[PDB]
Amino acid sequence: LEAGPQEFLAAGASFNQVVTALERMMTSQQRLLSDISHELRTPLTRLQLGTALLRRRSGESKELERIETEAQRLDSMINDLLVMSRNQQKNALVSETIKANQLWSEVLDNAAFEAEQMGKSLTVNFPPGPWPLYGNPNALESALENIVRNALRYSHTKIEVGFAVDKDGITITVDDDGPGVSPEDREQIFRPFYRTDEARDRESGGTGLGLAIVETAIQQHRGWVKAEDSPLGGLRLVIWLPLYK
Amino acid sequence: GPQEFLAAGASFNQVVTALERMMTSQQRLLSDISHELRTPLTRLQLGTALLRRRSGESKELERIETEAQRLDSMINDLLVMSRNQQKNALVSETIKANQLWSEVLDNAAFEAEQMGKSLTVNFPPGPWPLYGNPNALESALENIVRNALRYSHTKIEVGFAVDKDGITITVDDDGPGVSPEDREQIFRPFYRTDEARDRESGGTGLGLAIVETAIQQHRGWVKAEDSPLGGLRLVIWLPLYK
Ligand SMILES: Nc1ncnc2c1ncn2[C@@H]1O[C@H](COP(=O)(O)OP(=O)(O)NP(=O)(O)O)[C@@H](O)[C@H]1O
Ligand SMILES: Nc1ncnc2c1ncn2[C@@H]1O[C@H](COP(=O)(O)OP(=O)(O)NP(=O)(O)O)[C@@H](O)[C@H]1O
Ligand SMILES: [Mg+2]
Ligand SMILES: [Mg+2]
Repeated sequence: LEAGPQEFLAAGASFNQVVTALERMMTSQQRLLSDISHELRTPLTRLQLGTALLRRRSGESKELERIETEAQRLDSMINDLLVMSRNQQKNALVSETIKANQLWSEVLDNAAFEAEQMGKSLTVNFPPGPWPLYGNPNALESALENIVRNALRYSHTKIEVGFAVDKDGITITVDDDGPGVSPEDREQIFRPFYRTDEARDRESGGTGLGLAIVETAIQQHRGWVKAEDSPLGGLRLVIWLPLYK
Repeated sequence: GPQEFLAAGASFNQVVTALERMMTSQQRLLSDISHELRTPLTRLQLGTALLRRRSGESKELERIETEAQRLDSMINDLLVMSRNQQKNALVSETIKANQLWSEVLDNAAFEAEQMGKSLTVNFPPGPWPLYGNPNALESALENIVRNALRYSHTKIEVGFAVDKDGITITVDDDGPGVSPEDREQIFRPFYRTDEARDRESGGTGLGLAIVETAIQQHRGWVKAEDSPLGGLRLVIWLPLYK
């Protein structure tokens, strides 16, 4: 009931208070991570001046090449971590009651514009309705956007999005006709910085935070995410989220 | 009583796993990012080790190794404080100003030397007692002097002053200033002036936000002013310890 307490503040309090206290925790977690990310950049710049000065004095080396490319990996990862941190900030975390159609229509309309430009096709098999959800709108927008933007990239010609409602919740299914993901990699694709060796060769995306942002948002929103085989031949991503009443 | 828990027409068992997954989601993300950052660093460190084996010790290699060691500690912090953020940031120890900021200043001189610029410490910190989080206060000065190294044209100056009440750190640069209007704005998170957004396309704007936060949490103050050197003056004031 106190000053800076857990969700175990849940003992007595309403569900609503319970999630705002979680957001209180989350906002500081996001501040910790963005603060550590920002600071990691400075020993890295100094380290990089060190490698530069060494290459000047004793020239190129197998060992120096390793140190330089590892330092470069770190730089990219820290950059995408701050790109995320920038975005997750910029909007206070406030869970509100929001209707599925309002929440995701803009995402889908913008995805259609992007697809049109790429020369690919986006089909919405069944659109979202005024289905009541409870959560942070920006996190859930981002959750769908990451999944459809990934699909616009890895698809060969077509993308498909499909909504389904029930007394218990909403089921969002995204499909692509591009290459899939081997069944083994389907569990790992949700890990931060996990890219398949096939996508690592492409070099047209971030360090691999997209699906990590997705898994986190959806679990925090009392739902689930799954990667499956798509009937279109590529990847199927299924989001399930509960209904609020 | 008040609004109880509702996910769907689900079992208590499903309610508890949903609840566990919901609350531990951000912790797990942060510990997973820490593990993933650690592996290129461990590789980097084996590279430095293999180089020291082949061509021995060097001033340059020593720099690479100590900077790699700084990274290791911060990656460890992310992991350690991921789980418990209980009441935000709550650790503090007694530290002396000279110990706290000497490394920052020595490293700033190395960076300045590389940039072709000059750093002058008009008066250095002494054994002046402070009480707070050392990393926050290190970072607080480092951000201000690293800012001064970037935006200065040729010179940077750092000056310490002590009194019965507190410590006053003054940082100056001969580069462009900041219009009086933007001087309040510059401390906001992810904010950069339109002048810096031209010089460098976009970029982070967390530096002075980390500064304002750390100094306020440590019961002090920060100020942006006109510098006698023609650029920007940043003044940190922090209280002394009982
Ligand atoms: N539709 C898809 N088709 C094929 N592979 C995919 C698809 N979506 C995701 N993946 C794989 O899953 C990995 C992790 O997804 P993700 O987190 O979005 O990384 P990313 O898209 O490459 N980069 P980023 O999202 O910008 O950080 C990718 O690197 C791919 O290997
Ligand atoms: N010493 C300085 N001289 C001139 N302008 C400055 C100085 N320090 C900060 N500024 C301005 O204030 C803005 C915000 O400061 P800051 O938070 O440190 O961001 P940043 O230096 O651009 N990036 P970063 O510190 O790496 O996150 C900068 O983008 C500059 O426009
Ligand atoms: Mg992605
Ligand atoms: Mg800065």
